[PDB]
Amino acid sequence: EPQPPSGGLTDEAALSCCSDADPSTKDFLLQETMLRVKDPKKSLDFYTRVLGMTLIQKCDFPIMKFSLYFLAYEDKNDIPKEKDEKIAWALSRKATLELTHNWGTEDDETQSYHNGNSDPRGFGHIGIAVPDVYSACKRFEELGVKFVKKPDDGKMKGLAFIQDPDGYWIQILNPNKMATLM
Amino acid sequence: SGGLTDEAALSCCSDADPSTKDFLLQETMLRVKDPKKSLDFYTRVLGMTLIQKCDFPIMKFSLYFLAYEDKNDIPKEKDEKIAWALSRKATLELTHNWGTEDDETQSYHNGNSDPRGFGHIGIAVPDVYSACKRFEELGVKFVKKPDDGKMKGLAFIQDPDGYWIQILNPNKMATLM
Ligand SMILES: CCCCCCSC[C@H](NC(=O)CC[C@H]([NH3+])C(=O)O)C(=O)NCC(=O)O
Ligand SMILES: CCCCCCSC[C@H](NC(=O)CC[C@H]([NH3+])C(=O)O)C(=O)NCC(=O)O
Ligand SMILES: [Zn+2]
Ligand SMILES: [Zn+2]
Repeated sequence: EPQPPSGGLTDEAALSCCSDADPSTKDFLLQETMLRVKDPKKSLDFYTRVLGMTLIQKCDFPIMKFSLYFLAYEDKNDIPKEKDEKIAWALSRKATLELTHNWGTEDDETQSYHNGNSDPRGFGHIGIAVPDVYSACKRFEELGVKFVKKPDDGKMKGLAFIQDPDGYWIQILNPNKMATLM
Repeated sequence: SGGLTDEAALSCCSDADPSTKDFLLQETMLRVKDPKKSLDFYTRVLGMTLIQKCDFPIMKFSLYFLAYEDKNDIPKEKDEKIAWALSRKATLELTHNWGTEDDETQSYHNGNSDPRGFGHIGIAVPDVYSACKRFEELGVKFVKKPDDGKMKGLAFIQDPDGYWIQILNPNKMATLM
């Protein structure tokens, strides 16, 4: 009589909610993910030195008191030298990470951002695909990176979670070994 | 402190170590209350493609991978499809914890009000005005239409859980402010 609790969708039910892309969305691309960072010096060091990303664009808004840092996995030789060409290229890349710095948070000892993995929840993490999780995590360990999940801990093996300087979670996985751990 | 100088920001950056060779930013994960609504929005409104669905019955959650990919490129065999779907750049992963659609008090937090953290994902499109005109026609919720507020030519829409989605035309930032 009473309707059953919803469980997960069947493959079919999920496909029934998917529509083919309209031709007007043809060239849309998912260009960025934005995270607010307390201290841009710490985040730039982490993203570039620990994860090997490149700072491709920096934008400052003096009246609004904030800066934007765009990071991506790009060859720094591809960064155009002319300013306007640089901006157009830096904002047209797939999978960019935008770090928003609100001026003054570095100096405020009672301030910190929320990573979304405790109430109230929403966003969970960003994820990196790497050639070898175990050597990647060995190097992370030698660098003093904080872990949320070590590769061989918990249910899923060969999968790790590390944290950036603000506490945001970062998935670490080897796409070519996931089928076997599923 | 005010903002970093350009010189200070670059000084804080290190060159890519050889041990990060081939690293790629593969996904952004968001929790969704209702997968039927989210799938409808990301495929029908945004034109994304569902490239992989994974269920975890013991843990009661599913994972929905979406990306701007040709659906003809999705490998046919299971193991090949998993490796391919987890190695695409710029994929959007949606986590559904089974049962949230039935809880009328439950809802995920979008990060744009205390406590803040994550703020938004962002789409680059060929024409912000024409994209937003279609979005309006479809009933999409807006935080900011292209000419609303200060920055012109830029918009923020919301998905079914309230997450902000930036809509931008990278070849038009001169008219931004
Ligand atoms: C290279 C330039 C890239 C495009 C520039 C767009 S910045 C978008 C703008 N970002 C901000 O204001 C960030 C600072 C803000 N204090 C915050 O923490 O969110 C915003 O959310 N606006 C949303 C709103 O108006 O509500
Ligand atoms: C095709 C496989 C792709 C990779 C599968 C990994 S899902 C990772 C796993 N995710 C979840 O548990 C999601 C459900 C969870 N109840 C939530 O809301 O976050 C987790 O955070 N684990 C983190 C931890 O151990 O803390
Ligand atoms: Zn943004
Ligand atoms: Zn994930």
